[PDB]
Amino acid sequence: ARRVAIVSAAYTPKPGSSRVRQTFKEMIVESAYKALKDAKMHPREIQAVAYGYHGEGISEYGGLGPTISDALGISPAPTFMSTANCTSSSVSFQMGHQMVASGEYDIVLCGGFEKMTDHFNYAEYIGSSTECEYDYFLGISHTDAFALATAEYFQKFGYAGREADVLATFGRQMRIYAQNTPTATRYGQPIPSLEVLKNSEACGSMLAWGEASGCAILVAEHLAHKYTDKPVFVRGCAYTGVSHYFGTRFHNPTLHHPGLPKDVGMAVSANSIACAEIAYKKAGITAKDIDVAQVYDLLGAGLIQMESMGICGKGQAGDFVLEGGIALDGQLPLNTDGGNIGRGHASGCDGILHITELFRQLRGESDNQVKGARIGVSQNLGGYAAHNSVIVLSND
Amino acid sequence: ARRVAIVSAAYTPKPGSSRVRQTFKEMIVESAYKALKDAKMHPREIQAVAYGYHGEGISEYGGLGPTISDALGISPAPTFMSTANCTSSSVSFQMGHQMVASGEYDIVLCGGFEKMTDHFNYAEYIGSSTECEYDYFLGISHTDAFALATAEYFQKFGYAGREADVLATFGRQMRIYAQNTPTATRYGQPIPSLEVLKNSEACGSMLAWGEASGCAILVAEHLAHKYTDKPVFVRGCAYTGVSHYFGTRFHNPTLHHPGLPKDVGMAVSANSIACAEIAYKKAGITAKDIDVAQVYDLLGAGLIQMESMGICGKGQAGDFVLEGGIALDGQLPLNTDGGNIGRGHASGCDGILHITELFRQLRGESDNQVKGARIGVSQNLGGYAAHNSVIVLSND
Amino acid sequence: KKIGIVSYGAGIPVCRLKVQEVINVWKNTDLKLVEENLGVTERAVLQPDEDVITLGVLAAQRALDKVPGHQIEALYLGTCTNPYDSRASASIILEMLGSGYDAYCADVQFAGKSGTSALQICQALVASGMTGSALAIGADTINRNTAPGDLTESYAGAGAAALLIGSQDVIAEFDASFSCAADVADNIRPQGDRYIRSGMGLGSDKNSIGLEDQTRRAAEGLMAKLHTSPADYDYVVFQQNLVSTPYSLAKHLGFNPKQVEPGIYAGNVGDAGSASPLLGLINVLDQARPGQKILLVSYGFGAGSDAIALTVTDAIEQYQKHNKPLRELLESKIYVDYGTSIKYEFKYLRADYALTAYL
Amino acid sequence: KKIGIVSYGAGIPVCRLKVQEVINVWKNTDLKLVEENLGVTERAVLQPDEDVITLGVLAAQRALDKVPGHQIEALYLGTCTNPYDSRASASIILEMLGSGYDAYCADVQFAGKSGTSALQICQALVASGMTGSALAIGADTINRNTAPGDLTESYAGAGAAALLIGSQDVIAEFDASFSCAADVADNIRPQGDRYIRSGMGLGSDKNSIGLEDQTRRAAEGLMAKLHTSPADYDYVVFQQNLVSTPYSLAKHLGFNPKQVEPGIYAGNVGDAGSASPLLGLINVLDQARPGQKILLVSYGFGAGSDAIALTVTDAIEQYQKHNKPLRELLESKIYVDYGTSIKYEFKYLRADYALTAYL
Amino acid sequence: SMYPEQIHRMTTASMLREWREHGGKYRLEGSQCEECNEIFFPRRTVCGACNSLSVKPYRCARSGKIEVMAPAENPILAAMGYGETVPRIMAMVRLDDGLVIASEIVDVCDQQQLKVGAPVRMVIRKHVRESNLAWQYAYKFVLDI
Amino acid sequence: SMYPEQIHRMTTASMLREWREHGGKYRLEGSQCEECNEIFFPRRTVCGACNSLSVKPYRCARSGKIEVMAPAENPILAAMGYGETVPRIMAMVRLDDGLVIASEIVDVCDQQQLKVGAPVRMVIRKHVRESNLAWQYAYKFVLDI
Ligand SMILES: [Zn+2]
Ligand SMILES: [Zn+2]
Repeated sequence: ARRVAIVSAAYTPKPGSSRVRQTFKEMIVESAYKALKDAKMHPREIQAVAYGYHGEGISEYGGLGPTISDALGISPAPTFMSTANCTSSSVSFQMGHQMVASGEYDIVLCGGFEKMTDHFNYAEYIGSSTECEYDYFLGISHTDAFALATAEYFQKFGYAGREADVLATFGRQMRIYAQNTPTATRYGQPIPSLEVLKNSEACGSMLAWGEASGCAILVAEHLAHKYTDKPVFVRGCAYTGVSHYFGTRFHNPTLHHPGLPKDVGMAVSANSIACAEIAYKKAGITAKDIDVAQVYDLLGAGLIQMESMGICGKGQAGDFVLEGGIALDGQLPLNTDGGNIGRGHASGCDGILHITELFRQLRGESDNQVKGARIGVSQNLGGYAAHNSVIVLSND
Repeated sequence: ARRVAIVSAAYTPKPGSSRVRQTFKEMIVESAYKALKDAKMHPREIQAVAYGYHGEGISEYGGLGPTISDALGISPAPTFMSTANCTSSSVSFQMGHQMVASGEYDIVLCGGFEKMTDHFNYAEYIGSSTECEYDYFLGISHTDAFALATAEYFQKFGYAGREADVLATFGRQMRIYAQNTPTATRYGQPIPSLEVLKNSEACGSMLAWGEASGCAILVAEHLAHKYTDKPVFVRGCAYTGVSHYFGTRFHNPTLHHPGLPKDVGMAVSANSIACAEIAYKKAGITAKDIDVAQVYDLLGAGLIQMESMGICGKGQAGDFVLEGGIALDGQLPLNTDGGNIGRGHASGCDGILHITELFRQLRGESDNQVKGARIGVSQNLGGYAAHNSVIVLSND
Repeated sequence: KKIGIVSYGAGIPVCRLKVQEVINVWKNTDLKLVEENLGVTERAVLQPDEDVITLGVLAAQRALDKVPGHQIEALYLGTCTNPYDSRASASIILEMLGSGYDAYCADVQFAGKSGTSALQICQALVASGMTGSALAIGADTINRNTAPGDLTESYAGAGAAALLIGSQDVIAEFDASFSCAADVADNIRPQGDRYIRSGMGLGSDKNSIGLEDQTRRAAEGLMAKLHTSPADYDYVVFQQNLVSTPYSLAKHLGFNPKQVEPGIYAGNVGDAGSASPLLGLINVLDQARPGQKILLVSYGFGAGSDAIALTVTDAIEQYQKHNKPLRELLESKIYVDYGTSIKYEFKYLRADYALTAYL
Repeated sequence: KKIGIVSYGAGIPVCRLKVQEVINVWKNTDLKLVEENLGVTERAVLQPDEDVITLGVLAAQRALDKVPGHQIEALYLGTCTNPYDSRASASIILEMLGSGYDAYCADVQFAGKSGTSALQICQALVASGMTGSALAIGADTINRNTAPGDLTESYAGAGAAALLIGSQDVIAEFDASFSCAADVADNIRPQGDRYIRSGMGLGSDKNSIGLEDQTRRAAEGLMAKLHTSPADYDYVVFQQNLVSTPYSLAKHLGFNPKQVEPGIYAGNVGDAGSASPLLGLINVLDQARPGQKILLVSYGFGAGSDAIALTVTDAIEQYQKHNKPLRELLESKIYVDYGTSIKYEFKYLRADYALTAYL
Repeated sequence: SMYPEQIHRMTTASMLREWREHGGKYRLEGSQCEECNEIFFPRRTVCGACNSLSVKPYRCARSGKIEVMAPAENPILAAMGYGETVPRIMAMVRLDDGLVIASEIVDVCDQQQLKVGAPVRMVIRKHVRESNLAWQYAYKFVLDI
Repeated sequence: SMYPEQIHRMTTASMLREWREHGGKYRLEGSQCEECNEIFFPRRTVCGACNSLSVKPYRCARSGKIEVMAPAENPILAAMGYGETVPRIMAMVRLDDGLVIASEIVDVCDQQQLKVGAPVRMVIRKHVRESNLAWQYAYKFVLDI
């Protein structure tokens, strides 16, 4: 085993906005060649690619690897594809880490994309990545799962009367982080009042959904100095999988992870807890050590992940947010780029969206910098936490 | 870097036949638990899975990893998916090799499946894994590419008047190998005469297409003795990618591999040549060293791959076959299970179909045994050799 | 006195279309497959003035002509290609037959087993004492409801068969029956659709989960009830959408070719749906001998199967004395070309509103 | 041991549309005529996720819930608004009920008398000894198959009723029946047409040649067979497309209002076709007493009539002890406006091919 | 309609898909392990608790309570076949045997009875039509009071 | 038709897909590199030879020869929208600029002229209709003699 360094990371700016004038190939090339330039690297130095997307149903292009190797101009270098909901990039990052760590490839480009506008109405396609015969084909969506998860969280942890306050405070902090982040969709927008947000859609906690491609370039430690002065190291990763079926969140004997909480469900994501514990053990850290983090934000999902990840205790994430805990001067700064609400969301790119901001934080280059950041963590999920990824990065 | 051993390999028998009474989950479980039993291994010893299929368009099930981890009963252990035409299993094998070799996982299940009958007419769906806007949407299929490749081969290497003889001799040898192989679709069928084959569909070189799942279990060298007396080692692999567009076979400046032949096309697969050369360099072998092989057979594709792989010179594979070169007493025994024509083909499973017969050969357990086999090679392709995989296995 | 079949009749269109005429246009299947493996060389073409009612009343009137002055007590019409989707075509046939209005009457639908289901209903009505007799009809215009360019087009036909059930001068005693069913959407026709549709690709995979499963289940069910096996039957009759189908099912259930052959009629007709098992039975009874044992097992897509066991009586010899067999009826034919067949069956896409015949 | 009804069930849509909502839009009939003379103030609206199968399986499951562990031996679905024109919806319901596959099974069609015809078939199957029991269903979505702007629109409804026939714990013995039929095209629905059509203008002239003729013929037929007259019956049940119809037929055949009233349910439902006579019967049995005599006479356009005579048994008291009556079921309702009813019943002329839900 | 030129469609379902799931979707059949008696929905081949292949069909309890509920009113997220009924009341239903089912509540006659903990029962309803033209039927829930 | 209930369909194409490819499909436009002048079909963003992003549209030669040809007659492999014409003559066409195009030969008036090396020219034809209902147009080839 040998260490793997991130030497550059980049994505097509404003990922909560669409790029209807580009093809998916053009969009992939943009971020890839931007990252190559940032790293002072030639495309033909890339020995392999790991790339993610939702699936072939959007653009009707399957078996996409060779198509990407040709688009980037790296043939015969292979592209290994990943098809894993909003965790596609997170998974492809882990695949690239394995490719370099194995010794089989020294320089690997990891990434992902999503071109939702190629489909007439992407919103109704997404359900195809679930337990389809018992949810998709009955008209049950991922968004239904998040609405229900949020309702369970608030009803069972005693937040009645403050639901709007919690969601609006969260969405407002995301907007505050996005305002001064040039790659964010809400860059430069004025900050609405807490009251305006409470009276708006989803009390201000609805994400901004668009199109983006992104990538990070991974290199074996001994080569990293050729491409950067300030390498960011991969400490440890975990990827975990449970049934897509939402009912199983409440009763899943198939999930073998000892010492889980007694009572699990949608508000308490067992798969996410297991994922975080595995990841931290591999990385040689605990939650105490985390200086800055990224989570998949949407409604109350940020709260559920804050708890699963170990940042605060069961039912306490709402109060943590209300007390200013995720602000830049707070106990744990979170989604410092604006997250899915402020920066934006493009399914297959989201993993890299997280990793890029953590990469920047760990080199002192973030627009909302956490002074003296040593450890950064990406918590990402796919489906209703059917996929879960936890990635731990450090700077020494 | 540390060595990786195959401790067991298995697939659902008669892969050129369909299993309409099973779901894809049931079918996956069958081969997985068979392989686990062969290895004297418990499912909960599996630390990760790498699994392949064509894509979400067949069964309308996407983001399949978690669904497989739940079906096998291994949660939270992750399943990394692969979507790469007929090379999906070959690619997933290479992914598992990286997972073990990295040190991140010690025991990994590699495999793939295809449930074509979930789609009303799979034959017209397959084209979705090509350069879709310029082939699929114009009604141009992969089968058209193979028909054209075969026509180019015969017209340009002087086989006029013997096309039927070459294809029929090939298909007959496949039927001979399948006759005494219990897992083959043509197990126990009487061998038709060369003349009967010439007057039949595709002069006897049409494949048998059905449904199957399959897998191999990979383990770090130091653990392999717990599960088998006779481990089969992975010497080296290569996976390569060029444009899916058939026109690019004739003119592809994007393909950077030095010392290719001057004249490339469909009859001379540049991507496949490059793949074989890379693989052999990694494995520390040359074509001379190969004792037994597997190729994707269909029409004249077996000939083109025999040449790309380095077994015989440009234009000589037809004569090699006519002179008995791929028979069990021949210079290079090939597709000793019957291949796609005799044993059968199920896209996403094909990589494991190759690997299982090579695994058996290298332990002395094949039904058509190559005495003293030390080196075995899988040459597999996806699309018209847009994907290409070469996997080299040994027994010491 | 035992209850069963007293008389029968058949109605078949005279127009014929050679399989090659369809294959020359569509080039969507092999001529050799259809002629040699499936066993069909030509198929019945429905004329513009023919339908389920025209064929049904022809068959029924031919059965009732055997029993002068018969007053009808029940009439059931088994069909999946009904001219009406509300109101009973059976009452139209009753009116035409002109032999009484005081009858139990309805249309019965379960695809290709509609005719055998009607037959079971009639048997139950007589055996219960609710009537002294009952008339069952099985009829379909499969051709009319099969689309141009469909893989089954070249062997879609049409036909009708009528069986009178009673307890006087019985020629085949109804010994017992067994039925089964399930949700198996191997073929469908949604409300509105003219054309019958497949639920998957054709072949042995589709056959195994519908045709073979249900036929086997009903046949084994009935034989278990009677403590019999295939060796105990002189004749076996199956669904005859294709000449190959009875031979295939026979091989699958342990019957042999000589037990099947006398029921085969469809090489020049094609698929007559609800009529096909009843026409096979008619073809047997035309030449059978007193004492002989018949097993009849139909198949309706959807899916299900009706199995019936019969014993031929002494009265068959008198019935056969002055009888026109089905074999002879099927010699009457007029050949037409593809274009004419499409005209006759109303399969050109013409204007929804016609100004004259040709404008 | 006598044979007859053991248990029953019903299925009715909960959505309702007041008659004035339809009349305000079309202004094509008098509000007072429909509310006061015909006796219907609101009608059932079919939701987008409801149909003949959903109602049928609800009714059937409610009947089978009364007989824990019952294995189904026969299942007949009487309907003129079948979701399938080929394949039997009955086999789908059988699959759903999950109580055996080895059953006599078919769909039965003769307009509004489909349900009573299915009932007669089931009685014949049990009385013949061909089965020990049999499940009859009568169900229609008349609303779904009645056109916007049709004179009958404001009172087209939907419903399902299921009756289990057997010889153990019988609550109403089936004494005898009489059926009649003829060609009378007073209403039709040609193959393809979604909407049921009238053959002439509405009123007493149309009623005299179909509804009244056939109902009278069957009722007089059965009473002549049993040597009875209207005075001998505690209850009379007719077709109930409208509340006015049973009272009108009763006046025509010499029954009096107090014999009819206990069968009346349809003032808030409208026409439920095949279900309507069976729902009237259910409404009677919910409150009837041991010893009482019922005459049931249905009517199918096309046309024909099924008459059945029943006797209520001692077992009715136990059956009634813990029973939810139909009267109570019909209290569950959700009002919708005209626009919403048309949306729910798929009666807007939308695009042939949909891109999204709304484009 | 008037021009019968075939339109492009990547995916068309075989009848086989729904055929195999009639137990799950018409009858609410999951799975029970023969060795340890654990129950699961939906149906499966390997027991998740003990990894035994001795698994049999299990009729889930058809009565339950609303565990959690959420209206779906956003036109942007209306799926084809489900656009006509608005709102839809999505719910996680806790069955009397302990399992949880993702479904919706329909036929709400008294809105004041629609609340967390309210008792519900399974009903068979028509769902989005299949790509092979067959009608799709499956479960939903109603308030049971 | 008579029952407007929406049928399930995983995939529906946006107009954006074909909109961006009108150059490629109506006009046989690939790409040429501004730095090294290499040509490619179909169109692309990065030169494969030298990895420059300075790439411009290039009108491919619309005349060529048949390099290789193969009949498609197997009913099993008939795609929707292409079932009416049988056989179809699939070909790899070598254009006069050296590029190769995968297409088919149509309007063969003299069968004895259909052979390897035969000269061909591009024509615009109707292809399988789009899933958004727009007619699809693109290239095919005819013999040019
Ligand atoms: Zn267990
Ligand atoms: Zn260049």
